Amino acid sequence: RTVVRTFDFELSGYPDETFRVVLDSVTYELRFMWNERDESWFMSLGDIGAQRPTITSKLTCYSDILAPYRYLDNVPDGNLYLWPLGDIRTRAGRFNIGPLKGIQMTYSSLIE
Amino acid sequence: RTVVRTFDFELSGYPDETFRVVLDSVTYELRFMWNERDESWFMSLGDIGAQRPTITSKLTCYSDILAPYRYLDNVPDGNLYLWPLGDIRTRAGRFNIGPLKGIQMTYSSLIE
Amino acid sequence: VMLHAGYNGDEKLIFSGTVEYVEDDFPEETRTTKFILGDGTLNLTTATTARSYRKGTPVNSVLNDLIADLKLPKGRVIDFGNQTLQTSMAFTGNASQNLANLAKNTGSTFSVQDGAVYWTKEGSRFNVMFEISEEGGMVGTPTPKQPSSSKKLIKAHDIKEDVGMTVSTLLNGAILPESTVYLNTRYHKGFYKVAELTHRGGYETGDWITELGLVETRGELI
Amino acid sequence: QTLQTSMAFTGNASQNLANLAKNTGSTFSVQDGAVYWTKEGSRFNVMFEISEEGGMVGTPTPKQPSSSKKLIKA
Amino acid sequence: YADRYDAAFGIYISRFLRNNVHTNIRGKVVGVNYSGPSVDVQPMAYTEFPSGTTDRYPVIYDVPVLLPSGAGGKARLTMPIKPGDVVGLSFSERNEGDNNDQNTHQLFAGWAVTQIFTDGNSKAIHPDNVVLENDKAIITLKPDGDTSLQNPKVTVEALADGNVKISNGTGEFTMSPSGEIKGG
Amino acid sequence: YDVPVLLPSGAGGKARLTMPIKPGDVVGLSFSERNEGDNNDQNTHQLFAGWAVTQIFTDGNSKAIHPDNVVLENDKAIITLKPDGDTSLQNPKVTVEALADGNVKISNGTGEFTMSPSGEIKGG
Amino acid sequence: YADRYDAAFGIYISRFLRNNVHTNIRGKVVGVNYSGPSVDVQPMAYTEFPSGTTDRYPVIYDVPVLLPSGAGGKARLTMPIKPGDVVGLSFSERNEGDNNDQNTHQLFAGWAVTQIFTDGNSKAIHPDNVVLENDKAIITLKPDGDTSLQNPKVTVEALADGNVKISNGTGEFTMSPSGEIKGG
Amino acid sequence: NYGLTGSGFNLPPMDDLVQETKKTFKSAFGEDFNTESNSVADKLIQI
Amino acid sequence: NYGLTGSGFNLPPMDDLVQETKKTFKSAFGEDFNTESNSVADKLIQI
Repeated sequence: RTVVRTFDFELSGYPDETFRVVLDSVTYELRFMWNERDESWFMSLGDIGAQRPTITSKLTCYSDILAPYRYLDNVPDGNLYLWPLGDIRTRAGRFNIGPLKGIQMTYSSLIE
Repeated sequence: RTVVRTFDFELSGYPDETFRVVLDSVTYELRFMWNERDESWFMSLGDIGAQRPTITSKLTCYSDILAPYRYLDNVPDGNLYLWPLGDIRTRAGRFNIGPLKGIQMTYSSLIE
Repeated sequence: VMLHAGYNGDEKLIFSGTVEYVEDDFPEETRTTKFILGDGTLNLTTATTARSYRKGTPVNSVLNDLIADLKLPKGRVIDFGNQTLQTSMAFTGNASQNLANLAKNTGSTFSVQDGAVYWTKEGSRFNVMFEISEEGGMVGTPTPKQPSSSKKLIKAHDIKEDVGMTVSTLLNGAILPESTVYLNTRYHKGFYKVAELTHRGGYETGDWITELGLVETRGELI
Repeated sequence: QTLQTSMAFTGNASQNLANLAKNTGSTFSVQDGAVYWTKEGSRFNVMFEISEEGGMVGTPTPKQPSSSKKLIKA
Repeated sequence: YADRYDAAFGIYISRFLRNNVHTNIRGKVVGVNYSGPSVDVQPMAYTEFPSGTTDRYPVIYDVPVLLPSGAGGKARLTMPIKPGDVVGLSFSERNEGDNNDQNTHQLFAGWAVTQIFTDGNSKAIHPDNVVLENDKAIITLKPDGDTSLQNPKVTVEALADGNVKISNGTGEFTMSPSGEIKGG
Repeated sequence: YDVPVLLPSGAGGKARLTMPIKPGDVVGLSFSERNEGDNNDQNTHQLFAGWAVTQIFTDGNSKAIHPDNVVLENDKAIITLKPDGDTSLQNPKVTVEALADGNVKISNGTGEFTMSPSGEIKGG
Repeated sequence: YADRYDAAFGIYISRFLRNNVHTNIRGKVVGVNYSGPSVDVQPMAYTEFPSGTTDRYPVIYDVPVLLPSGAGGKARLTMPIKPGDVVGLSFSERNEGDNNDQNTHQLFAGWAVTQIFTDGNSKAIHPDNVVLENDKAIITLKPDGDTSLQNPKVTVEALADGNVKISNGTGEFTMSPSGEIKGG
Repeated sequence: NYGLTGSGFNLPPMDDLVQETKKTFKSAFGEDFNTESNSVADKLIQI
Repeated sequence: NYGLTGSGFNLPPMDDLVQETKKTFKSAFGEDFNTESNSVADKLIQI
């Protein structure tokens, strides 16, 4: 399953960010919510103007987020991962997500 | 191989000039870079909006620049030469290129 | 007629064509000459053609045959590859009209500009040939503007356009509709195609700026 | 002059006449109730003279008679 | 002349129809295919503008040919078409060979008629007779009962008055209305 | 005036089915895009008659049609071919039928001649 | 793209012709009326827009059928039309069935042709012969005088050289050019 | 809406809960009940 | 252009000759040579 890096993300730290992104020539809308007690980011994925999000999950490092969901016509077939740029023991935080902040959220697409 | 003079060039001396020219009814974009240590002009040739230049070479007097490259569909079939107007021993410089500056960069096209 | 403009040290070609119209009015104090110029109007509106092809003909051959009829230099073309006609075809009338019809059914953009023929594919774009920033004489912040005055029904080819933005800059004739630009601002950042240009100028009094209408891209990087 | 091929005319009479104008170099136009049929290029005496005595207003200026240019055999 | 706002639309519409909206046109067959009858048509009409420019229709390929037929093609009058025959051509509104074309009336050949008798090829017509004819074989039916098959050495006529006169150069056989049977 | 008439024909006009057209027949008319009689006309679709069809059976002149038979007919002379081999020429005083079963029955009011499938030859 | 003033009229005219100005179209017969010949036509062509939308022509009722005829309908070649035959369809400019309609070209069926031989139903054609044929009854006239009536058990040929060979499975009768008369 | 759905587990903000419970209180004692800023019921419900 | 052509004999103005010879002088000693008004070479060439 050859895959190539094709997109990177950044977060400003606002607890209720929402924006639209284009992946594999298809367009999706994303929502990020910050959880206080669990100090983690909650990601919701869905179609543009959809009534409810298609997928909701909790973000973690080195875990394939989309693994159990590559069976729907509206879910990207690529790979979405979070891995750190600094010390390997650093876990995902609020302000430490970005191309140079410490954690590299990235999307990669299979070659077809 | 009958050939007729059909175009002349001039350079303002700026070290990173880039402009578009039309030859044989086809259009190309040219880049000129000045080298300090070698005191010579580097010419790059390519198609309009091309990702990378098709040809790169170093300019010298009385040398057929395009000689080894008349086998591509996007390279002019004419003749490109640099010859001096003054003393024959003068070599190409920075500010001495032009119709009256001392060196005559010229393009000539075969008769068909 | 040719027109040049710039800033006291150089002048870039900004238009070239034929004088379609001319009139003079001289009421009392000041005469005012008027012009209307067309970029290749004569060729695009009189070049007749009469061609035909049979089943199995490679489409790449049809394209080259029609362009040579138009009698204009080829600025840039993206061939079709190994595409072949599915049905017999016949072409007559103005060559430009026939080519513009082939555009719809094959996702290709055809448009002549400053004498150069440009044939490209919709959705895809060509390097950062231009960068826009406060250093690059930008004028005001970019704003999002729809690239068409109407909305189309959608299934919600997907690759087609449908989005854009607007920017303004000091006059710079070294730009063309089919080029690509990079937008380095503080809010918006990314790559865009160009779709429309408008050059304005008042020598003694008036603006000396250019307006670009950008369109988002979603295709391959041709 | 004689017709070279059979002809048929229907619809508004004005439209049919305006079509006969193109193929025979004639100008057709109604004005203040009067029908005028003339031939293009040719003209009728000095029925009017323009000069400063004749209440002219400003000098004449050359203006093209159409907003577009046609291809010519030149 | 060109000042009114309506004249501009008039000229624009007149020019728009020139390059589109092809409906019908005459032509001549230049290429004939006998398996799956189809013909290549070369339209004859053209015009020359005052600017010394001409408009020529191109050759149109594979226009289906119509023949009087029915019963699923089991009954049909297949005449021997040849190149050069003058026929009329019709253009379909949509590209019947494809379902994705966005244009309309763009020279989509619909079909062609067997032949049209115009000036320069006007064959004579019998004022009153249904004559089915070949190079030298003729079948003539007249309203008054009589029917006849002819050829340069045979004749088989059946007249109204019970007359049968099967005939040949080497002899003849006939039957009279009176019931006679004879062999010549 | 003068719309050319089409007839099923070929081989350069050597083969053609010239039926006896009369005034009053109902036909359909087609108009050509350009004036095929001239090469200088600037107009288009201006009632340039292209051609006319032999006849069209509309309401008010709808003749009956045989459900299954290729009948070529004249005022009183009829040629009928049926799918089952049989062919027949008829007229108010003669009949020449060739049936499927090897039957020939050339007949007339004054007499008849026939051949049976069994090879018989008779003269009535 | 959509900025010029002329492109707007171009698109408006292109869209206007889509819903009107119907001239010709192919179709297939689905309903046949034998008294006062008329046929129901189902046009075959269609298109699918990028927005996942389709355009289908509806069934057209009672299009008059043309046949080669004359003399006030006394002479006519009435072939046995069946449902499913592929025919070409023409639309009249005005509603010939009414004199008060204000529209034009609005699918006013004009007439239909007997049959058209397109791809998928292309019957073979004899290179040189005027063959009038039925399910199993054939009438063949050749340019060289010879004419022949055939069927699976009878044959009546009249050749160029005065030969008559009326034949049958049970026997035959013939006449030679030399005037001979024989009964087989 | 924010609890268990067909696409996992979601999270509600504070304001939606506040509005829902204030609507419940409004229904409890009619449209005239005060629930903003100065109400003791407001200070109890928000806490 | 102004000498013998295919349509008879023509006449050149003064300015064209002046410009041609000044261009020749320019080529003789490079683009830096002065040829207007104050040059002794200008006074010789124009005379």
